[PDB]
Amino acid sequence: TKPLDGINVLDFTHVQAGPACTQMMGFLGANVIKIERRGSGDMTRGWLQDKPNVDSLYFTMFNCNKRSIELDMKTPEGKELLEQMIKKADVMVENFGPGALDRMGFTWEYIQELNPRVILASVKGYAEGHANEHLKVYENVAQCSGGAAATTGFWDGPPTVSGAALGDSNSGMHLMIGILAALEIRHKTGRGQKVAVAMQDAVLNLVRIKLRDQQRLERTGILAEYPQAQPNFAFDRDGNPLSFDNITSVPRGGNAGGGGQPGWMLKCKGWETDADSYVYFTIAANMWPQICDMIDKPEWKDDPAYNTFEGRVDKLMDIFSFIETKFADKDKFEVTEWAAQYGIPCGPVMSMKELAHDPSLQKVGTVVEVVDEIRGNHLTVGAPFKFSGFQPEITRAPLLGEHTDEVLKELGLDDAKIKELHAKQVV
Amino acid sequence: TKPLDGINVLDFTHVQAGPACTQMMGFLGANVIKIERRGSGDMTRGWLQDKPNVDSLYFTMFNCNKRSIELDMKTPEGKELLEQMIKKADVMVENFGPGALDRMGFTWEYIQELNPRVILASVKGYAEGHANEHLKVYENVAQCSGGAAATTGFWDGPPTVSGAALGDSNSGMHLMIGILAALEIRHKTGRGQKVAVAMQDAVLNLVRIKLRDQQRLERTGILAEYPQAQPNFAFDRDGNPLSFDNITSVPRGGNAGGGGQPGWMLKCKGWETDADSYVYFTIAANMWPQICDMIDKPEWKDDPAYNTFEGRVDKLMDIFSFIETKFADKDKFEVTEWAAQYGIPCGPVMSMKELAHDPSLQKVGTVVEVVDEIRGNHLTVGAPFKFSGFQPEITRAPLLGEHTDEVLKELGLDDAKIKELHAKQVV
Ligand SMILES: *SCCNC(=O)CCNC(=O)[C@H](O)C(C)(C)COP(=O)(O)OP(=O)(O)OC[C@H]1O[C@@H](n2cnc3c(N)ncnc32)[C@H](O)[C@@H]1OP(=O)(O)O
Ligand SMILES: *SCCNC(=O)CCNC(=O)[C@H](O)C(C)(C)COP(=O)(O)OP(=O)(O)OC[C@H]1O[C@@H](n2cnc3c(N)ncnc32)[C@H](O)[C@@H]1OP(=O)(O)O
Ligand SMILES: [Cl-]
Ligand SMILES: [Cl-]
Ligand SMILES: [Cl-]
Ligand SMILES: [Mg+2]
Ligand SMILES: [Mg+2]
Repeated sequence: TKPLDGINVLDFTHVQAGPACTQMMGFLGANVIKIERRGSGDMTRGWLQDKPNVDSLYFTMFNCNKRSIELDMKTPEGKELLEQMIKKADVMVENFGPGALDRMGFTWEYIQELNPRVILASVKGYAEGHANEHLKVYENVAQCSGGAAATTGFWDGPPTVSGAALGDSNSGMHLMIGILAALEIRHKTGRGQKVAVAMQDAVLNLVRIKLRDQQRLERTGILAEYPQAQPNFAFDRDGNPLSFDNITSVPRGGNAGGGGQPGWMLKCKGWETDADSYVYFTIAANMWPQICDMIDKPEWKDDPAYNTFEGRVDKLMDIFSFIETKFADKDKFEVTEWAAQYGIPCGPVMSMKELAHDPSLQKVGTVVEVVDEIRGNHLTVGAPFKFSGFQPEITRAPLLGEHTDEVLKELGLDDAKIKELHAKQVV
Repeated sequence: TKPLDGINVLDFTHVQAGPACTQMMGFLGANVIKIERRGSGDMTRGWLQDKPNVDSLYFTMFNCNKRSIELDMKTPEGKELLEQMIKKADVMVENFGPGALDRMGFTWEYIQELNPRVILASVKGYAEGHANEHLKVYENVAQCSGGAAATTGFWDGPPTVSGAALGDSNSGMHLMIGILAALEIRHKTGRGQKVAVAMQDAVLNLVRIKLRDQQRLERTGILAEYPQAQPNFAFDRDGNPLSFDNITSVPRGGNAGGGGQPGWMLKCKGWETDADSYVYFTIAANMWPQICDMIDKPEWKDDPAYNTFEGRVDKLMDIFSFIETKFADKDKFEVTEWAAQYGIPCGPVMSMKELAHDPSLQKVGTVVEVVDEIRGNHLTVGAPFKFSGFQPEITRAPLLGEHTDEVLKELGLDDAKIKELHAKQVV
């Protein structure tokens, strides 16, 4: 019915990457038990709160479909409690620092002894065996490590961070592939495995297209689809010309097409006061006649200076600036509608306000209103994969330690034994 | 044992999103049969070739661990071949336009009729049910649709695309989670499902943090950690101080942290001639005196308006401007090690030439040199998930129609039938 019905997940994860993974597993039916430290819990509970003493949207948008237990794991009685939980678990997920889980006496070797079928899944900054294996890494450092910062932004500006979570959430989704892959192994062998994703590596996987460019750049000396390939277009902050004559590593291309065909971010009406009043407009090679029709340049259809990719290289940025002139009195939706008539790939820059209140995204289950009778309802992002015979049922994030007694009951413990654990301050 | 050994994948995909999913399935041991159009095949083959009449790096880096068959599906004998293949398939993957397989006679109900166990996996632009259900979307258009472009870049510049493939490869990785999930459903129900990932939703999943920020902004009217919330720092195009007074949708924050822990991108030695001579510097609350030890400012530990997040989030660009001054004579690696002495989270902007030839990444199998005896060797990105009981074996991408007869012989067709299919121009 739901993909991960009956999968028990022992969840040690905190902050963004790990919780993203286990929340999505939760959305697909997994039984997720969140192990948190006493008093404070996941640090996201108290970061960027919109209301004092209420769990922040940081926490609640990453921790739906979970239960929370409190546990001091650096105590003898906390360690025997884990062992019982590990024996019930199908998957153990963690994103502590590199040596953290081993130094608690729960090495992969010992975990295998406790439960032969359990999968250990971890997110790290860098892969095991890497020179930076032992480093603690945060979102933007991870983007810098994996090639994304170097290849994002403008030639005359700094390396630029992406607003998308290429380090954290991306690494969590990659780990989900790892976990589900290990579940498929287990069907054959009957044994669990260890799966690990480095944030640097998850970033690199998405920057594969720029490793393509690096090799083209080495082999040929030029990237013809880049703005710097147009003579006399790009300059540094001191007015020096930028060209591929002197470029040996993949440059920042502004709003160039990347893995798509050539494109640019073009202003629409009201761009001076509206930060998101833009479209992205693509010049696909086989759509040049249609573009010529749209912008009333019939003379450009038969001109070899304009009618091939190769002819347009010395003037592509001039072509985009001319096209942009046609959008000066039209908003982004009107431009997108106009382009659609011609079959030209083109779409608006959607603001976060526009996305948060879009009826379509709520219709399809991608933006979801979570019912939270304790904190008030909030929006979250649902499952991005849609299935023919399954619908996620998203439910609110747990309060700290809300299910501690509930899970101890399930472990076999009776009332008196729980009373002792509370008294010893282990839970 | 590899996770997807024995999984037959009937692969119709082209360009990036679809092929990234099936390649990665191939890396995990899947049997990927790439259906390609006679005489031309996947568009990437001729897309920015570095060598005339040799398959491009775009093709080779997205199509390793696959076999190629040429097939004319708009013929009666071709449809008969496809039906035999669909009966052997575990997963069918496509990124055609809406209704393409329907128009070839292969609706879902008919696929189910041929094979009740087969999974049909699709990438699309917008989710089924969306108002933009049929708009064409690729890479940067999808980045614009899902909120990433709006929230990436600078307040006084345009919405900015990520160099990371937030649209294409990210959707492909998300589809891989969907496919593995549908394989888990099948273990219980014994039936195949449809699973689909829309590019917009794949992008939205990674901008969950900005949907958090949009709700915070709506609820409180301000985002305290954003540059626009700092005392006279962000200036609009007209050279006047910015603030959240007229900001109702999540703005662009340049190189800010994007979470609970502030940061900025800082220049290192050689930045005027080396575009990637930078470090990212993160102020994490749990090592603030450590930063004060490195920066040699002991007055800020004692000062209450410097030692806490609430106190420090109005001196913020004043602090980064200061720290950058003493990286003036040091390269990014020297600066990173100098910070690492004090346990500070500081990391270098890695260029693509550094990443392409980094020994560590090749040691861990994240950057892999592919032995390609036909075209000459090339680099690619490997599997970002590392497993304890399994190693991917990456093999070169197929020539067009290289495995046609090999695949036909597996369907059980004789040498007479195969040679007349060539003569009939079906394969
Ligand atoms: S997506 C952005 C975050 N990046 C990652 O997910 C990458 C992996 N995570 C990390 O590198 C670190 O976890 C980061 C996120 C950098 C935070 O660093 P911390 O300073 O918080 O270091 P740890 O997370 O490893 O935690 C420190 C020690 O605390 C112990 N601990 C946690 N929870 C408990 C409980 N419940 N009970 C007892 N101890 C607990 C950890 O074991 C760890 O122990 P050390 O021995 O001190 O390492
Ligand atoms: S990372 C972002 C990357 N950006 C891009 O990819 C932008 C460029 N993309 C494109 O131009 C198109 O998306 C391409 C790659 C050309 C794919 O277009 P389609 O989705 O239409 O796929 P096809 O070109 O392969 O199909 C065209 C029509 O022909 C039918 N068809 C496909 N393959 C075959 C074979 N082997 N045999 C017979 N017929 C085949 C399709 O069903 C399709 O039919 P329509 O009914 O016209 O849709
Ligand atoms: Cl995230
Ligand atoms: Cl495109
Ligand atoms: Cl694609
Ligand atoms: Mg050069
Ligand atoms: Mg006209």
